[PDB]
Amino acid sequence: MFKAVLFDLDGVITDTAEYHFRAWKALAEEIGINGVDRQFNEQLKGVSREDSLQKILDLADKKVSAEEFKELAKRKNDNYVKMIQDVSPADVYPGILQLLKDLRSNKIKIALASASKNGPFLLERMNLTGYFDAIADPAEVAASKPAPDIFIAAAHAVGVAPSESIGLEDSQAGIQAIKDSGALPIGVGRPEDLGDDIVIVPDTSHYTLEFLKEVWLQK
Ligand SMILES: [Mg+2]
Repeated sequence: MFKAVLFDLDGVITDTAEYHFRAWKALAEEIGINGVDRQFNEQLKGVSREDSLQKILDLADKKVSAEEFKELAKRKNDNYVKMIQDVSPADVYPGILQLLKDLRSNKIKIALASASKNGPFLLERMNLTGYFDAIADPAEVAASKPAPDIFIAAAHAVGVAPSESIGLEDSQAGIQAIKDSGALPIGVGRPEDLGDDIVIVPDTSHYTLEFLKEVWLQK
């Protein structure tokens, strides 16, 4: 059987998309840039903090120093961290808590493979820390997704090779990172975004222990 499951956070366990949006909108209002509405915010999902800020500045052809750029990015992050104080167990995606319970009762290892600097905090707020055997520290990896580094670290941290593991992801870059690690990917989303050479489910309610076992069998 597989010996471990390697979880992304955003888009698999939960999301904090409403909070990132309110933070960028508040920042744009403060500095007087029109146009940061829900539809525009779709261009910021999956994009780095610094690329997101540049896209906002480009709405007004605005030019800033390195020091001003750093301060704006810090203000947005400060507001984002204040707002995620209200994350709770209600924010866990459908199916995820049952999957965690079933993996733990079958002695299958569980690891977080997320780029979030707030990963341990968010798991504590959702009451999930007791299910996790390890959290890969994104500060200690050399390269981000689609590089495999974070998935290799997550598997190693629970004492397995990536070839013994399943990885769960909602992004094309994450799926590529899983493939290149040697783990088996199962995506959540649609093949237009994720590829059509991997198994995909439409939402997280479909991630059950029996479905993972069927996928591993067919491989
Ligand atoms: Mg994700």
